[PDB]
Amino acid sequence: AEILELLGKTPQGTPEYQLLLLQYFTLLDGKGVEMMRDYANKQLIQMGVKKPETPEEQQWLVEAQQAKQGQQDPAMVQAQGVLLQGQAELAKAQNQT
Amino acid sequence: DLETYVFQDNLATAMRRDGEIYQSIVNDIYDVPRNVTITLEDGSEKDVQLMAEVVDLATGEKQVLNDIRGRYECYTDVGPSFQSMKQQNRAEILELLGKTPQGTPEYQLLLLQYFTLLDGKGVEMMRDYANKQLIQMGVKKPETPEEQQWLVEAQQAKQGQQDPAMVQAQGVLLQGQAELAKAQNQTLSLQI
Amino acid sequence: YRTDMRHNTAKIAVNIAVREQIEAGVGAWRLVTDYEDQSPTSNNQVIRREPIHSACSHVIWDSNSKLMDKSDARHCTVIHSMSQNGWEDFAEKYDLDADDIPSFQNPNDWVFPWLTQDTIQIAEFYEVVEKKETAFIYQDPVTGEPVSYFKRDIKDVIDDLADSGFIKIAERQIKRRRVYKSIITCTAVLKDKQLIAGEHIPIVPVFGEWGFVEDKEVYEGVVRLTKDGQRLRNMIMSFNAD
Amino acid sequence: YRTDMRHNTAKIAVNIAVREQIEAGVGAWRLVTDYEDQSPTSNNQVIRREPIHSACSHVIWDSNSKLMDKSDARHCTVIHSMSQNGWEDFAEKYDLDADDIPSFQNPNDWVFPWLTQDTIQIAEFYEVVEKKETAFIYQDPVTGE
Repeated sequence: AEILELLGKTPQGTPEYQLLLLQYFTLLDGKGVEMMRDYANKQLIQMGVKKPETPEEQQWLVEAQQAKQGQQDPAMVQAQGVLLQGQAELAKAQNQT
Repeated sequence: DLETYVFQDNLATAMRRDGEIYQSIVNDIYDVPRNVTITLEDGSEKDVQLMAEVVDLATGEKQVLNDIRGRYECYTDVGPSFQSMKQQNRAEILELLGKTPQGTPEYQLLLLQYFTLLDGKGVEMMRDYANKQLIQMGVKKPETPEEQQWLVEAQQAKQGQQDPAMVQAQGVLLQGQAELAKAQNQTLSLQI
Repeated sequence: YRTDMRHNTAKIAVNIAVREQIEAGVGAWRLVTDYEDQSPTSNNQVIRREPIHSACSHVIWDSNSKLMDKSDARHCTVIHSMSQNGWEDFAEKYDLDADDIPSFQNPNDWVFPWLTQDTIQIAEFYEVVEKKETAFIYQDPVTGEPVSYFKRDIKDVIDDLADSGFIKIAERQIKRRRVYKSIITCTAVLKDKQLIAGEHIPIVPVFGEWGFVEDKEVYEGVVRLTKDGQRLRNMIMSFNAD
Repeated sequence: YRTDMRHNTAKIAVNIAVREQIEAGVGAWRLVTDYEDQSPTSNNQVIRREPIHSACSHVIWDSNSKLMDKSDARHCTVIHSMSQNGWEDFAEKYDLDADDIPSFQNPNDWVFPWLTQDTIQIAEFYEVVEKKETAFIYQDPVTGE
């Protein structure tokens, strides 16, 4: 009931709204609704909001941590290439000296 | 609300009493399985549903074995009337769909979970498609070998995707690295 | 629960109880276990509801009870009204003899131009006791966790349990209610203290509104206060027709 | 609290009190502890409500009370009105003897063509005292507090 009230007081399209939705989903009882509960628990662990308890929970957390570092922004790489070209031009000038 | 709310409440009280009596009768007669998890390193969250039954070895009649510690561990409550455990899950999925806004991954998951719960053989295409999608998204866990085949196929197909911007940026970075190498080569050219 | 209470009998019993509640503020329905082999639920038993058509007089609760659902009750008398062939079947299904005719109090009354009546009434007596019986604490051979079983339920399986990996650890005493059923016929007891599987009295009552005015319970429905005006209307219409 | 007051008895007691209050402006319900081993709440005790079906005459409060909830009261008399077999059960519950018949004030009245009455009344007397008893101050070994 408290999670439902907080959902009612929270506007949509907000990280708090998603957090409250996941918290509401991870509180269901029946075994029929179990895939959603497991998915919500995994999401809450991988977003770092909760804390791992069972070994599979730390496994999920470390998997998320490893997946996080793999992401690279193409703009970063292109700008780094621009700097490398400029630094090489400066080195060419110093070589001309 | 309605004009017969007090009678409805009295009927709910009677239904709670009936549920208590039925729970007692089941505990004394039926064979309730006890849920235990091995917590093996290879297998996580395995609901074995262990049961315990012993025969007298002197007569053909069986004998029930219900633990006392785990008898009363679920309270009775009043709710809508259904006919099977699948209809209850269908109703809960429909309620969650009603409470979930559109254009959200949760809405798609709920739609697939509803679709994989139909009964008729005429609607089998959609059930199989929903099961395949749920397994390939990694939300569900495969059971029968075709399901692990679907999962490994999805795993192989996932790595094939490449972002064009990443490749173009990598090419630009390689050009910059080559320019730096050319500058370092020019240094050695000066050194002679 | 869904498997047992899915058939038509449960719905019919609930509907009968609801209609009784609406008209005269009392109703009931009982739970009866039975043996079934073609389609058992979990074991070779099936739990089914049963209807009671006139809970006003056929079901008689303890006079000392104080709750609406009669949770704190130790007596319950159900006065069966049944026909001759019904009596023969009733005697056959138990170990009773169909040669002597049972008798009991008459719930119904002869206040209508009816032709015949069954005139065969037999009663069932439910009682609940608390005795704090003993229990055995065993060790589960599969997983090293203690389990507790009542001595009475496994009193013929003690040697067989000892044969398997089960080993006794200690002895305790746990209080638990029990239900006994006996059959009376106002002159003698036919069957004495049969052990019902349940722990509470199976009969589940529904009540009109509720009430204890001074020391006696009173219940109402919808028709109690609409009788004088209805009779006056009937009388006026009859006089006008005359 | 959720575990203790979840059963039907609490709801029935509250409903009886509310209906009484609506009809005749008084109602009550008592809290009784008990021993239970099959499903205890925390220790081998459970707390449950109990209904009182005529709070007008069965429950008698202190005449010096001044609050609505009777917080500042030292007297409370509950006049049970209960049957013969109920009386035998009551005597069996405590260490009383079922051979002598108790008697007390009669709250009810003979103002209806009623056939029979219980005619067995017993009473219970609650009192509260304050005497400034003693207490011991110890030191916990797990935590130095």
